[PDB]
Amino acid sequence: SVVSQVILQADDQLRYPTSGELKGIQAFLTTGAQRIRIAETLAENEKKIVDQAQKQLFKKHPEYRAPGGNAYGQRQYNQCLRDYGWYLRLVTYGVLAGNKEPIETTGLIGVKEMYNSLNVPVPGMVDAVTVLKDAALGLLSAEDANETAPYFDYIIQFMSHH
Amino acid sequence: SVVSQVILQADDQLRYPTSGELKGIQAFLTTGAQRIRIAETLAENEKKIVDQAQKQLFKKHPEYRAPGGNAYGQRQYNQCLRDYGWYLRLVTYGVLAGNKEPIETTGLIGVKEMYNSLNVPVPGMVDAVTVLKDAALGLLSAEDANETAPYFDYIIQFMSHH
Amino acid sequence: SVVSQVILQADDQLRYPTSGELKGIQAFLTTGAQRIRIAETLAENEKKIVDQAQKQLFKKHPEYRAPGGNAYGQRQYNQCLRDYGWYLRLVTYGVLAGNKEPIETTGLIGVKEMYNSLNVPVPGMVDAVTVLKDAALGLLSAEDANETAPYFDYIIQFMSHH
Amino acid sequence: MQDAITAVINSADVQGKYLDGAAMDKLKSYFASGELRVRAASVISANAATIVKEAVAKSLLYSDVTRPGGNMYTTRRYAACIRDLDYYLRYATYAMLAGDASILDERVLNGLKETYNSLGVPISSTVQAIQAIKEVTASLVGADAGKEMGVYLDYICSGLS
Amino acid sequence: MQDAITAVINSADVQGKYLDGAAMDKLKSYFASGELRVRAASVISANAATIVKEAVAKSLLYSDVTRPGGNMYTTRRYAACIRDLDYYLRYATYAMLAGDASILDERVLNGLKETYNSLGVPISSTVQAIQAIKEVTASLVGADAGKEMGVYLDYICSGLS
Amino acid sequence: MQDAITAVINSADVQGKYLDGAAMDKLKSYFASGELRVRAASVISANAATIVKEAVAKSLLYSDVTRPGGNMYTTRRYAACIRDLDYYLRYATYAMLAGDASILDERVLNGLKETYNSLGVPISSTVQAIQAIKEVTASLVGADAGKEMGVYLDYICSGLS
Ligand SMILES: *[C@H](C)[C@H]1/C(=C/c2[nH]c(/C=C3N=C(/C=C4\NC(=O)C(CC)=C4C)C(C)=C\3CCC(=O)O)c(CCC(=O)O)c2C)NC(=O)[C@@H]1C
Ligand SMILES: *[C@H](C)[C@H]1/C(=C/c2[nH]c(/C=C3N=C(/C=C4\NC(=O)C(CC)=C4C)C(C)=C\3CCC(=O)O)c(CCC(=O)O)c2C)NC(=O)[C@@H]1C
Ligand SMILES: *[C@H](C)[C@H]1/C(=C/c2[nH]c(/C=C3N=C(/C=C4\NC(=O)C(CC)=C4C)C(C)=C\3CCC(=O)O)c(CCC(=O)O)c2C)NC(=O)[C@@H]1C
Ligand SMILES: *[C@H](C)[C@H]1/C(=C/c2[nH]c(/C=C3N=C(/C=C4\NC(=O)C(CC)=C4C)C(C)=C\3CCC(=O)O)c(CCC(=O)O)c2C)NC(=O)[C@@H]1C
Ligand SMILES: *[C@H](C)[C@H]1/C(=C/c2[nH]c(/C=C3N=C(/C=C4\NC(=O)C(CC)=C4C)C(C)=C\3CCC(=O)O)c(CCC(=O)O)c2C)NC(=O)[C@@H]1C
Ligand SMILES: CCC1=C(C)/C(=C/C2=NC(=C\c3[nH]c(/C=C4\NC(=O)[C@H](C)[C@H]4CC)c(C)c3CCC(=O)O)/C(CCC(=O)O)=C2C)NC1=O
Repeated sequence: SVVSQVILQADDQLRYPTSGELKGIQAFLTTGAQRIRIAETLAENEKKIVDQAQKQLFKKHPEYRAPGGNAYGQRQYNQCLRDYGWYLRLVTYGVLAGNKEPIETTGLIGVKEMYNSLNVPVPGMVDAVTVLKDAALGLLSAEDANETAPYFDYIIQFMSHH
Repeated sequence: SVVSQVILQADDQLRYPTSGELKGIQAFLTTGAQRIRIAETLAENEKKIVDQAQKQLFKKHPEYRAPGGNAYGQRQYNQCLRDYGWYLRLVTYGVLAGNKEPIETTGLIGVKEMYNSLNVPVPGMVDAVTVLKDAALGLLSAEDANETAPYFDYIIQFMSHH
Repeated sequence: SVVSQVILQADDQLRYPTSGELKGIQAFLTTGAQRIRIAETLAENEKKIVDQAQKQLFKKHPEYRAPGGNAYGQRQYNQCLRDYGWYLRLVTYGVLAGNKEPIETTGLIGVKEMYNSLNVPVPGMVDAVTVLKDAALGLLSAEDANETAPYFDYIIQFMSHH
Repeated sequence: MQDAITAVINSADVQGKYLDGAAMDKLKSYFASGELRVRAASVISANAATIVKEAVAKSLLYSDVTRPGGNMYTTRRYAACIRDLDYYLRYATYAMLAGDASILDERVLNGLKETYNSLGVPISSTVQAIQAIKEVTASLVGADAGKEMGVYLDYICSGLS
Repeated sequence: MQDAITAVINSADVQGKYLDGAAMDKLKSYFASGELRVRAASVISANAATIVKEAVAKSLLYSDVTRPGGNMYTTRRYAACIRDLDYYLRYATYAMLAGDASILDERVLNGLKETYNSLGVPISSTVQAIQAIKEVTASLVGADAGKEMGVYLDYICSGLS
Repeated sequence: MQDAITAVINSADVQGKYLDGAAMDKLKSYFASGELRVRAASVISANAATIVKEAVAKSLLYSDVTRPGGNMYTTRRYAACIRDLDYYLRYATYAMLAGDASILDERVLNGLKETYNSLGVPISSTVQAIQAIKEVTASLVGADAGKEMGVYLDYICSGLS
């Protein structure tokens, strides 16, 4: 998390964390209750969030469920919904950690190589997480939505670039 | 051989062999019968070839078999004839492999350090392989002599240049 | 000693020692009797040398034996006298070796880190070895004092810098 | 590394011998197999990504290996596994082209088993995927080239076990 | 390395689960301990040299270890020993701040016992000095932070034994 | 590494002692041996290639070692062997000059046996060649210097066995 990041920087420089770095850690750790509230709200509403998201996704991309489409047929479509729930789960990890690290190490490094090997269109995944974001943020307060949006945005940007 | 050469370059570049490299391998492998004919002709005529060669060599360099000369006395002279047969054998390896690698790894890397340590004149070895070439090529067809000459030339050039 | 220094340079350059380096070794090894006489004279007079030195040291720096001073109290003062005898001993090693190496490896590398950790003033150590030099050289012939002075000077210079 | 020609030459050289009849027969066999090997190498190069993805679909997808607790879970590990399979196919193709397994000993298998054991990469599942690569490859390069590739893919598997 | 939050996340991730109540309770405990950990880290950073010199004075000075034949004899070895203690204090402080010992396994203890045994660095005396560091640290950061630091300094000692 | 003087100094230092009479007697012996050692070093340096050439002729030439199947067959291996002998002579001369074998432990023998056994370099034949080097060297530097060189060449041999 935020704490590990500071420690790795300090260790790199053979030093203790600075007063500034420690203040940053203190500030992060006082925001714990908010992050737990967000994580539990998204977890509790997973089925609803994924359902809203997939409905919007396949309205935009019906070809994904047409013959020759990557999500054609029940087993494949259900695996897409499975993936959806997994990225929602990774977002809750990111919110709790206060950075993108748990999202990146589990769901982003090598993600293009994986989905290419599966013939799942990566621009399709970009569109999928975009409407996942819409569905998830809609269940949070304005304040909590603002806190959560950059974790979705990080996934979207990663799958768009390089 | 030619094949391993291509593979090493491909591996160095983390890639499969190119269409061009594969064409080159194809062309090499269809020339096998000729290479085998050359190798067997030189093997069959080793005694004759070495005899013609040594006769010319020691006509040019009688001092090598005079007192104080490196090949003075029967045991030493016979070891020279032994070396002659070995270099003829390495040339047959080169012809079969389609490159200089089997000659270089067995008979050229360190060759100057070796013969210097033995007090055998390296310019004498240059002269020796030159007339070995003459004797060997004389027993081949014009086409096969042209195919074989570069393998002798490689030895001669190697022993000439530091 | 002087010998191992030559050998390390030769080994670094993959070569035998040069005629010049060998002449230097020869010259060093004929000066052995003098070095042994110096070493035995300093060893024999250790108590007298350290006593003269500590008297001058604490006349200059009485605050070291006042309350709050690093050498306040008998146990601490006696440990200073112990250190004094150790540096005299290292100087005899340097004289026998013909270079600073045995002094440096035992008593100088890390010396500032050590004495800082002990709250012993390093400028106090510079002053201490300065009057140790005075006391020791006073018991040698002019010739032997000139031979020995550089080993004290090396300690003094080391403790003054970095 | 050696190819099939250098291997036969070395066996002669270490005896100080010209190649005899049996040795020349080995060379003739390799020279005659040229068209077979070159065609298969071209086909595998052109289809390398497809061969790996089809092998993975047959042997690893929808199994415990790709679920949490399995060694292909996380996109980072999934991609690393694919990369390994890319390696095995490319190096097996080198060995097939060379008609000799030495490049496998020198550049693939060297310390590989210990590396996998330290990391927790499953040998059983890896060997299953390589075997799937063998069957997909055979479906494309034919029966005869398929047999040669099978020798070198099997060689890698034996080296892991 | 992981801190206490990433450790709980990883335990959930390898099961493919959202964090349950027990997991959230672990996070709550760590989040609440923030003031304690940050204050202690500031105090230790500001007093790091004093803590080490006082520990050394209590556990190693005037003993066989600093006399000829002992492993702290020579200024070079004395200084190397102090440097080790500086390391142990800094890394224990990292681990305390992280609420997790993984950085100790990864960056301190890895091959350390073998290194010391090859060099002749005494384990017993090293552990005594680290234990002295624990008690001096506790005298400065208080009882409660002292306990946390004690966990990670003890961890290093156990790793050496 | 240490030379003879540093070795005696270290034996005293680790006890916290000035050099006693017995220690000074060791130094006197080394100082007095200076002319012997320096002259021998000069002679060996000037004749290093000849010494190795003659030792090889006595111990290795015309034997199984230089024929196919032997470890000196191929010009590459022949030259590598000569290079080893150049090494042994040069480092033995260093050790003789230093009057101490430590440079041999540190820079010659360290991991050497394992290297040779991995490569298939024959220990028996190597030791025979080094012994030949000892006798050729003795014929040039005389009886007394020959004995000192013999100590350090024998030391290398013992370290390989
Ligand atoms: C749904 C929004 C999109 C979609 C997805 C879809 N995915 C698959 C198959 C797989 N997905 C994974 C995913 C992961 N493995 C991981 O370690 C992680 C990281 C946490 C993920 C996200 C895997 C491994 C598979 C393969 C099967 C298996 O689980 O072993 C499919 C199946 C069909 C296919 O492979 O093409 C689909 C349909 N498809 C869409 O259209 C959406 C944009
Ligand atoms: C003959 C054309 C020339 C000549 C040669 C000559 N050679 C030797 C002795 C040796 N030759 C070798 C050669 C090799 N060892 C190898 O591994 C290879 C590579 C395939 C070779 C070519 C060796 C090892 C010896 C030493 C003895 C031994 O076999 O152990 C001699 C003997 C006398 C001497 O050493 O000086 C001679 C005379 N001399 C000529 O004049 C020719 C130009
Ligand atoms: C006397 C001239 C000065 C002085 C010295 C003083 N030293 C100490 C304590 C220690 N000194 C050492 C020294 C060494 N350890 C080594 O390995 C070497 C190298 C040969 C040396 C020189 C050590 C280890 C100690 C610590 C105690 C121990 O021996 O374990 C003191 C004690 C008090 C203190 O530590 O502050 C003192 C007083 N003080 C002076 O004022 C002089 C300038
Ligand atoms: C895929 C079938 C399975 C799988 C594989 C997997 N492998 C690794 C990590 C490594 N794999 C290699 C393999 C090679 N490196 C080479 O240079 C070569 C040779 C030409 C090979 C064969 C290596 C060295 C590694 C470690 C270093 C690296 O990652 O580059 C992993 C990742 C393990 C991790 O957690 O880091 C995995 C997942 N795992 C499966 O479950 C498959 C059955
Ligand atoms: C002091 C309590 C004791 C002591 C220690 C001592 N240690 C060494 C040498 C080494 N110590 C380390 C330790 C680390 N290096 C690291 O990077 C880390 C981790 C973050 C650690 C813990 C290492 C690697 C060494 C060897 C390499 C080096 O010196 O840097 C010595 C010196 C041994 C020598 O003679 O060279 C000593 C003296 N010795 C004691 O007696 C103490 C009880
Ligand atoms: C200063 C220390 C030092 C030593 C001692 C040393 C020895 C040394 N000898 C080696 C090889 C070798 N050593 C020999 C030696 C011989 N084979 C024989 O049959 C003989 C009996 C013998 C000569 C007396 C051979 C043939 C090789 C090459 C092995 C090969 O690569 O096939 C190698 C392997 C790497 C290389 O070839 O450079 C080393 C490291 N290297 C060093 O840096």
